[PDB]
Amino acid sequence: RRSKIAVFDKMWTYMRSAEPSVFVRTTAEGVARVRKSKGKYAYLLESTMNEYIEQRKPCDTMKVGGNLDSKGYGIATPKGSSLGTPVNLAVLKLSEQGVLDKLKNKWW
Amino acid sequence: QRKPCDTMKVGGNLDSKGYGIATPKGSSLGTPVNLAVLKLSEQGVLDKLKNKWW
Amino acid sequence: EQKTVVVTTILESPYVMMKKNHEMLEGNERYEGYCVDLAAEIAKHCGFKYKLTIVGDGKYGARDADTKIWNGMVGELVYGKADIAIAPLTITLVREEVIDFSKPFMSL
Amino acid sequence: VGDGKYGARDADTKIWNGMVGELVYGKADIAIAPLTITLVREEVIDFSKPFMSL
Repeated sequence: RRSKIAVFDKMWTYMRSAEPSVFVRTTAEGVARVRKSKGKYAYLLESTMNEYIEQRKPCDTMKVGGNLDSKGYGIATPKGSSLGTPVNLAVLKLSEQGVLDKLKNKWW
Repeated sequence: QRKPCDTMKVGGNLDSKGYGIATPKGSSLGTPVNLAVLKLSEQGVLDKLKNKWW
Repeated sequence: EQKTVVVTTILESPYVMMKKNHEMLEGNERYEGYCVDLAAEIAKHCGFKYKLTIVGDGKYGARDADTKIWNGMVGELVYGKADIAIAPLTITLVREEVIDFSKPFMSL
Repeated sequence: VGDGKYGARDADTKIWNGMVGELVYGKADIAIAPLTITLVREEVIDFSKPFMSL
């Protein structure tokens, strides 16, 4: 809705005018659609979940292309916590020595 | 994207990092700069600028 | 005297799952997955033991446009119930008004 | 920048040479460059959230 960009507006124009009902309310309703008209309905969601779903049975779904934007998760603390320095430093260390990468390799 | 366009990229990545704004510690600039930086990622300006050179 | 920090998080896959035998256990062993793993690597560099908790409403969190009440984990921090939040909370503009996120641990 | 380097911790002088020096010694007021973020900088200068992936 927000975009400046011609390609994204061109897509939104269809996605706001397509019929029958193109949107879905939940991840489950999406996955339940994508398996139906096989090859015909594409669906967009969080790339982490997109990669996750492929690794399970029936494996009949897979990722393509690449990311359109960059966002990220982070540790969160109350305002003015005394932990606001040690945790913030520590997260760097766990990334600089690949510990997070190892855990991702494990859990995916 | 430079002439003669004879290189080729390979798809993939091996790590993750990112550049960012920095200041002396305890400057009055600190929080208002940081709060400002996100808005330019929210309103997409950084993408249009990225196109404008790459 | 000593305090063990109240770790809080949200039910999400595979970020937080019940252990195989979660009916038969107390302490952190009731749970399995990514966040419970990461919390150990944080605490072992930040100097504490910790007790896990699940957020009451099962939602990440938002601010009511009407009452301007915060609900969800950010609100529970603002009202001082939980001590620290270790969850796939998306970093966004408005959330920086009330809590002091670290650098991100993973891009998406 | 004075001399074309981001700067690093000097060997056993413990000086901060290079561009980082322009902020650690207060010579300058703010930095805006591609500038890799790592523990050795986070001790002495703050950073915003990152504005770009790589």
